[PDB]
Amino acid sequence: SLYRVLILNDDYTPMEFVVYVLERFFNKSREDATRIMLHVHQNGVGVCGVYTYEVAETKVAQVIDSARRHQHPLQCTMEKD
Repeated sequence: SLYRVLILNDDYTPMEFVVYVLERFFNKSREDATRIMLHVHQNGVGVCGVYTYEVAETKVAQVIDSARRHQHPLQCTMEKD
């Protein structure tokens, strides 16, 4: 059973940081990171990647840790895929 990692839109986190997160933690190409960031901006939520449960939890935690240490409120969660 695999799990999708999601990021949520907000009106505080810079677009460029979201792209950075997608490239750093989810192995996204520049183009794919840009498109996912924009999809989240437009739709409120988007999929970052799909992993086993414990790896998805790891990615969520790494994103939250990174975001808060960069002074951004970016929300990240996971759901069964």
